[PDB]
Formats: sequence, structure tokens, C-alpha cells
Amino acid sequence: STEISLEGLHNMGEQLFDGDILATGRIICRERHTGFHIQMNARQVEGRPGHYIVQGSKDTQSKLWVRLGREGWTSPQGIVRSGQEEQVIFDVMADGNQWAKPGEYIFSVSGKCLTTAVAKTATSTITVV
Repeated sequence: STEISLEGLHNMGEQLFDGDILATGRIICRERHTGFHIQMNARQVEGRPGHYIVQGSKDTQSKLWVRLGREGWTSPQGIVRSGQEEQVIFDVMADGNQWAKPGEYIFSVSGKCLTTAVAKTATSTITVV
């Protein structure tokens, strides 16, 4: 009914630029729907849906400022896109220029199909070398 996948770039450098795609995913809905919901399981930037701070896997102090969205997403805690089509593509991007501490960053994203729904989660890891 509802399947979600997320795929990293798979050899990051330390210097990131605004908009740099760090990961890509899709949501598939096979039952009738009017749209898609997507959210990242990460701390959100204050009052700004779609924008997140991802922490390091072993470092705590290592942070990555990142945003969701590709085409037509919007603020309704989570962001939303309309469509009856079977699937959407979405991107996780570097939010402004930044210098990432080396290490590992786990992106974790959950999605719903829009008709009280059940969300599936997908995760991808990036390594800043």
C-alpha cells in the first residue's frame, strides 16, 4: 500500500554548498490518495517546516543543516505535496553553505499517503570523509 525508500550519494567532501543533494528518496502509494506527507526524524529548525539539523552518529557535536523537498511541497511538523500519481521523488539537501565535521550521518525519513494513516520509515547513511 505504502512503501518508502531513501538513497544516499555513496563519498562526501567536508565542504558543502547550498542545495547540494545529499540523499534521494521516493514514496509509492498503491491505494487511492490525494497526496503525500513526508517528515524527517531529526530536530527541526525553529518554526521552519522542511528544515532540519542532523547530528553525527558517534560525535554528537557534528551537525548538518539540511532541507527537504524537490518540487511542490508545502507547510501544513512535516511537509506536504498534492498528487494522485503513484509516486513522488524527494531530496535531502545541504541547507546553506557549511563545513561538515568528518564522520557518519544517518538520514531518517517517514512518509504517509493522504486519503488516521500508517507511516513507513526509510533510512540512509552518509559519510563525510
